Amino acid sequence: NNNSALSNVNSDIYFKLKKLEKEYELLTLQEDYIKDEQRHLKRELKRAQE
Amino acid sequence: LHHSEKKYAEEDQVQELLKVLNEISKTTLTLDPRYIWRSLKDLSSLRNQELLNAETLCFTVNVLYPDSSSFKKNLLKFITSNHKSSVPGSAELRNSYPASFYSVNTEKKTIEVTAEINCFMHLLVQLFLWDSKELEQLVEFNRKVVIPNLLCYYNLRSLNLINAKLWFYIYLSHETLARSSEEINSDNQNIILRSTMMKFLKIASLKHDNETKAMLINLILRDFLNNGEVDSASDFISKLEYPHTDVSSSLEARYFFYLSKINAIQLDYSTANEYIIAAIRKAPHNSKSLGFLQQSNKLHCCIQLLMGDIPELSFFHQSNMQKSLLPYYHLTKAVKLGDLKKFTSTITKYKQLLLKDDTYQLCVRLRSNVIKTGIRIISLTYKKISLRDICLKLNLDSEQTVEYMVSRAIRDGVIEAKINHEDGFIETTELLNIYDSEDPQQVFDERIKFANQLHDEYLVSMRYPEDKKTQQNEK
Amino acid sequence: MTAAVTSSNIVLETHESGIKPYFEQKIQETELKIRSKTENVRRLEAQRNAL
Amino acid sequence: LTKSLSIAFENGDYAACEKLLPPIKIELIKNNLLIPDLSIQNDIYLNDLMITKRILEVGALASIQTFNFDSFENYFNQLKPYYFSNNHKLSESDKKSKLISLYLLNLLSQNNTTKFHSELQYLDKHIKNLEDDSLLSYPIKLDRWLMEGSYQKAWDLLQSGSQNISEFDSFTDILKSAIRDEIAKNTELSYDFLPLSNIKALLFFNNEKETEKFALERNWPIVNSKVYFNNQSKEKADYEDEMMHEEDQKTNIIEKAMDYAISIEN
Amino acid sequence: KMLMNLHKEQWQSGLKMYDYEEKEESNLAATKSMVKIAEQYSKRIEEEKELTEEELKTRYVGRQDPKKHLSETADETLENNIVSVLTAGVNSVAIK
Amino acid sequence: LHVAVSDSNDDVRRAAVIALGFVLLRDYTTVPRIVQLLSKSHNAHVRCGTAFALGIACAGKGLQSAIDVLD
Amino acid sequence: TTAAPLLALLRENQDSVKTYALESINNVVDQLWSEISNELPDIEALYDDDTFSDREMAALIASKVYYNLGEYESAVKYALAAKDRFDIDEKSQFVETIVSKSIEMYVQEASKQYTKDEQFYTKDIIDPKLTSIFERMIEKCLKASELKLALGIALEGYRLDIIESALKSKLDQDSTSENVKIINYLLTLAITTVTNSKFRSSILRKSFDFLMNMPNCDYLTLNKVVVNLNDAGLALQLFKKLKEENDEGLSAQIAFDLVSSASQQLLEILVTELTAQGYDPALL
Repeated sequence: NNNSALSNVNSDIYFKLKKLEKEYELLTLQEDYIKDEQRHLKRELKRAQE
Repeated sequence: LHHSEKKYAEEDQVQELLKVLNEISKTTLTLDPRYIWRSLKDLSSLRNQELLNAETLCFTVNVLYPDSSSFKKNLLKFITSNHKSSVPGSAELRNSYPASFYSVNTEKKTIEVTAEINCFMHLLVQLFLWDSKELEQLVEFNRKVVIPNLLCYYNLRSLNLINAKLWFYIYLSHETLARSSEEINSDNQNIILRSTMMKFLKIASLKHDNETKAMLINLILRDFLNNGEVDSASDFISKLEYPHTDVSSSLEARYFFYLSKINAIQLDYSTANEYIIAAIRKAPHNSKSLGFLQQSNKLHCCIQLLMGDIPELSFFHQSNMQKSLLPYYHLTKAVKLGDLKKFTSTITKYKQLLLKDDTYQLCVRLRSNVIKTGIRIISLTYKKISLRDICLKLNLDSEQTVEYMVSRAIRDGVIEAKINHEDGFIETTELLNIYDSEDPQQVFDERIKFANQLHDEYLVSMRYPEDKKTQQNEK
Repeated sequence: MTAAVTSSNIVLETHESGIKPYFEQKIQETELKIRSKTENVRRLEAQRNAL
Repeated sequence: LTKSLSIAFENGDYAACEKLLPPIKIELIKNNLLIPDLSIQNDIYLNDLMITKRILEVGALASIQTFNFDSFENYFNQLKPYYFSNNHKLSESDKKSKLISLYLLNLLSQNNTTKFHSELQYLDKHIKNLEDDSLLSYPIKLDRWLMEGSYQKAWDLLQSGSQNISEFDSFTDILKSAIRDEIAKNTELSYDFLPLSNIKALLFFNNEKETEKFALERNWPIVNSKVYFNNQSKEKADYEDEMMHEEDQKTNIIEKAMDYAISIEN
Repeated sequence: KMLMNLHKEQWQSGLKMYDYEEKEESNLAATKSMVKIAEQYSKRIEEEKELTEEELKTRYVGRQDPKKHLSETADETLENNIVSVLTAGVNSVAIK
Repeated sequence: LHVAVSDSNDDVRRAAVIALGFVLLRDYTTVPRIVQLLSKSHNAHVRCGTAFALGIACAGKGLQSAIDVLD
Repeated sequence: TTAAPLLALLRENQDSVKTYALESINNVVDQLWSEISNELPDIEALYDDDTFSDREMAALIASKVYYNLGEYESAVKYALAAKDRFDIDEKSQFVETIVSKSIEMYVQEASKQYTKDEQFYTKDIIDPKLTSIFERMIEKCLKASELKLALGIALEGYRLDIIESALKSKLDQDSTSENVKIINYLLTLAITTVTNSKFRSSILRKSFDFLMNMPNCDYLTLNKVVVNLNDAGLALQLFKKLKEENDEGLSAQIAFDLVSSASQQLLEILVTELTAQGYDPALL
């Protein structure tokens, strides 16, 4: 346009997005786990009440 | 004089413009510009209406224009031309100001800023017409433009939200024109109207905006319902894409109304009950909403009579709806007391009133339901009663005539009896006491499924406002 | 630089650039998904923080 | 060629219509291209419209008269948008009023009552007082009597319905049968037994030997001049238990209680 | 493993249903008691809506919490009765 | 993560928390969010190891979220 | 205008009227889509039949109808069952929906077939059509300018030969600073996205030869490829090039860097091999 090599950096955005959404799969890892952690603490709640 | 008044409308708008504008060029924040846009419309109606009618043309000169000033002049020209204090240096508030685009920066080269401002401007046109109460030529002209404008460009998340209201105005004006007066043209534009919205729903699926999709479905559904095409509406709703994600409670009220109504004539009354009972409560309860609310109340009772159940006499009495709920009360009473002669006089007498609210086609079907109530009473009151006595009571023609009524009725389980042909009577089979039966378990399980639904429904929604509110900064 | 007199990109990269949100359609459908995941992973964190 | 179909109907040779119709079908595409199928209407198009329409209407009656219900269904569908678009100035015919009467009978005779009410809603605003109900009374009144459950008033309208012939006898004869099956289903619930004589009067026959034959085929044994309605009912029911989907739909005790505990425990 | 084990019918003690007199007792008590803590729950939320949370809880019986205690009883009697229904439905069908 | 919560021995829990930092040497940005949970909990051995996990991982130049959890 | 004739016309008997039903159906189907979704078997019947030559057109109708439905998956089989008259819609950016869906599919198949044998597009194991669409989808990126949009598509499709043909389109010295960067970005991606052992090793080593070919390059990029794979063979060859570009400052800068970066195993093997070859005792 007025500043060229606007078709190398357009594709760097794309490249970065495929990385980042894998690191929000690291929050979907965590999501199963916070279900199995509260599950465990509900168990140890039983054991403390006992 | 005039100039003073124009500067004030422009100034008032600038504020409104800023609010939605600052957010959307940060990055889209979809929900928040939507809530502001609702408030914005209300303040703009008063602004436009008073302090002359040439303010819209002015507001245009203040922002950037490629062809925006030109388009707006033609609209104004129609309602008698305006261009006084509407040209740069007297409708120009910029002159090195950065919110309204720096003047140096505007002259100097390329990159557009036309997008959001163009879209916003269109909304103002719609509202401008609607306040005037002139549709005709101006509407047709405006209609043609804005449709190829939205599709020239490819919409943003925010830009979707503005057309979700824009379409509502194009839809509605055309419905009023079509219902004014019948022409060859009236038939032509109906075709165009359906085509554009239905394609635009395809696009809007992929852009991820629920609010555009939700409005479109309502409009499209209203269209089948008007023109009596049951057949077109049944396909639309079975090839679902309705969102429950991001809507208003306005939108759920419209949707649930159209669904109930459509289902009624096609002989399903049970799910329609769910839909219309649902619609009333979701709708905002107010005195400016009285039109939509009044239409729902009329439908709901009519739908109760179709089942063979009876809505309250208490209902028609304590309302402040009494004037309009004048026909329904007699329609219910006629069915409740099961006299067929009363029912015939009623539907004749209120024929004009009902036709408007278009429950008239349903009133014809209720004549079945009359008979049903009238034989229900007889069976309950006398357990064992000869068909002879039923003829005396309800003025049936013969023994046979009533025999056939019952015979058909008990297949559907309405009267819940069995006929004794040889002894000449009807012997009723209801006797209760199902605390010996295993019946309570199914009943109870349906109640426990409602209670389980309420359990899922709280759990998801509760934390959700909390998580956003914790994320945002606080002391 | 800004205007609308002069069309962006000197009108040669608006239809050879509209084959590009389809490359990116896969990631933005999935981005939408992610926004409900974020809400959920603190949702159940609150329950276990109280617990 | 095109014009031959039009004069062939007037002859009264209605199979001659159908054997002539294939060339006219290729030539009917040419007719469709002249109109834009009414997305604009003009006065050039108004002459042409009469041509396109005339071919469909005479095929439509001709098909009913050779008892080709299928072919009729397709015709009606083509025709319907042509009356539907535009302010009237050639949007009706002498033939139309009769045509809608015939389609409404076809739905009733197949017992698709669901589509009978939908279709009437859409139909309403073309026949309200503009063609009015003048012939349309015949499937409409029949309908009023079937909803009420007066199988008696319903039978009489059919019986008097044979004096006036337009061509409705191809669907009256089918509707005579439709009634019997409806009555036959309802009387199973009512009683276990009706003497042979009481069966004839209810289920509408003119021979006592037909009444007995119908019963045998329908799976009621007449033994000692008493029908046993219960037979078929037991056999239908036995069949549902024979096929298996079956354990979950009814739901076991064990299954209800397992569902509670797992809802909680997520 | 030697410590963890128990009897030869401890691993075969869910088929051992209870006498139903005792189960009726369990049904009757839980419903009655909850009426009285519910009454207690009504009094608590009539006020408690001015400022300072602890004060309000000291004033209108928000300590000695009935809100917590009503939930607890309900849940407790709720998990029991799912298994009792489960037990009966198994033993009736399984044996005969 | 599984070893840490579900193992009923305190010593076992610790060794698992500390380990995380070795794996996540490459990307140390997300680690204070994994352990936010583990610092909330009040077991001596788990907390003692939450502290270390973060130390190994977020070395080099500081991380504002890491600093905050440790406080 | 209304879908009711178009329904009636397929059911009408004569070959010409059946061909006519197709042509009407496809022109207006974003008004009229709902009704012909129900009457789909007649459309599948015509596809089957080799007694029409508008068989292609009938598979084409089926792809539009499915798109409007929301059932995009079957759309691709039927869009590709028509073959031609798909180009019409490949340059249309309102129905590039099925054009794009085919590619998303390709990625999924490729990750399976990459363990069977490295080449699986060049052997036929997968549909020829799915392969043809991919390589024209790449063509569009190269109309728009630059190889980078395409590089990213192919990495995901486990097409190794495509990556090579693209990188050589930028070796000819257009401008060396850009040419190194265009490699630099692709390395940083390959380490973090593909974690599959074979594919990741290929991209680094393939990159190493391209980088060598220009005599002017960052040697910072070259050192990263060596260190990540920790091979002595890359390390030796790196010094053979530096042996024909030898001078005291340049050749020491990379050796001093290399020891810092690389592991103790690379260094131990590397010194012996340079001595057996012949080198200065100062470098060593």
